[PDB]
Amino acid sequence: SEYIRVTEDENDEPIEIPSEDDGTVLLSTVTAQFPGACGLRYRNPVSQCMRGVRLVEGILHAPDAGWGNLVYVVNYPK
Repeated sequence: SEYIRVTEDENDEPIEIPSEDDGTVLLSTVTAQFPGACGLRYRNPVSQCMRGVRLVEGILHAPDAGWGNLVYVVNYPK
């Protein structure tokens, strides 16, 4: 039951969005601040490549380590 930081552009200051009590994040929780959003990715700090977040059935799941304080960048389609 944390907040994760989410942004639509890595330079922009992110906003915190609430997780579920189980540590997941609903896609709907994201799309209420980022309408259109279809997913998330984040900059892996060890490789500096982008890394996708798992989404199954409208539910986002944390990286194995947890969400931490990383900045999650929203994906949009097309």
